[PDB]
Amino acid sequence: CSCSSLMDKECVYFCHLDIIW
Amino acid sequence: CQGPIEIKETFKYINTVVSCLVFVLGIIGNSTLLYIIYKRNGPNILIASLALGDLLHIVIDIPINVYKLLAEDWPFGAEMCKLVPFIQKASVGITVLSLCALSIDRYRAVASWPKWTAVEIVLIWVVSVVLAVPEAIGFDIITMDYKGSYLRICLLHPVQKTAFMQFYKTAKDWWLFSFYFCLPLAITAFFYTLMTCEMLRREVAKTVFCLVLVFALCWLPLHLSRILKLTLYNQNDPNRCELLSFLLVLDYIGINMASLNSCINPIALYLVSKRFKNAFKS
Repeated sequence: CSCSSLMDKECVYFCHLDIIW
Repeated sequence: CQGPIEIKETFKYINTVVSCLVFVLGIIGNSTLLYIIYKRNGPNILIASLALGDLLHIVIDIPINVYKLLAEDWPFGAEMCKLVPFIQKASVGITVLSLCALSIDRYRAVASWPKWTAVEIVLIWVVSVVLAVPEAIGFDIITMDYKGSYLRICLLHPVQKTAFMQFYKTAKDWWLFSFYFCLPLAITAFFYTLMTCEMLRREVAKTVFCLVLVFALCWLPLHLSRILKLTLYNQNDPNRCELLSFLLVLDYIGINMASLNSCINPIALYLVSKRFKNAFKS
């Protein structure tokens, strides 16, 4: 998990659904 | 994008069963290996360490990951989120370092026909936590207000206090890939190749080479998925969501057969050595 910013609602959702790694 | 960023129902149906099966097989296999070891030389100590760290890796990886499919909400605490990735990375580190130590030991067994093994195992178990420490201070739950739900993502925060943590998070995927795939795989392959050259019998050579190939093949997809997410994710292409969706698919598959590599070590001992064959036999 790593996102450029906390304003785009796509990366954060992806890390919500991703695995813990 | 359109917003089809979701996990397929068929994917959940297959993956729950597959993950449960590999989890149970791993726990029974590694527990039996540890019990047999308990009931004494450097190879035995290293195999015991590999089995113990393997059990830790499965019990810290499979349960929460398979919980992430049914609920995908993370109702746990902030400290648990801050801690679990650290333990997972430590387990991976000790696993790969134990594989490295085992390869070196098997080379020296045929090339140069326990205190040193203990001082080389304490070094492994401290180096792993030393290198996994940065993971423990990065993860943090943040509740982002999605357009329709109140998320609780436990992620690596893009904005954090320490500057070194930002510098590391810049290339976390690269460093992880390097240290946990390239170094152990390359060192194991080099040591086993020199070992086989010194010996030449062929059964042991094919055994060690097949073990190395199995390790590489079963550990590649996680690093591949992380690298793809790092380098192939863009900002102004409508396909991004689909790619991300596909990433999730690949990512989960990795973790599954990542644990498969975990359980390949006990089976490899059952299929090769007569002593362990008899040990597991009854």
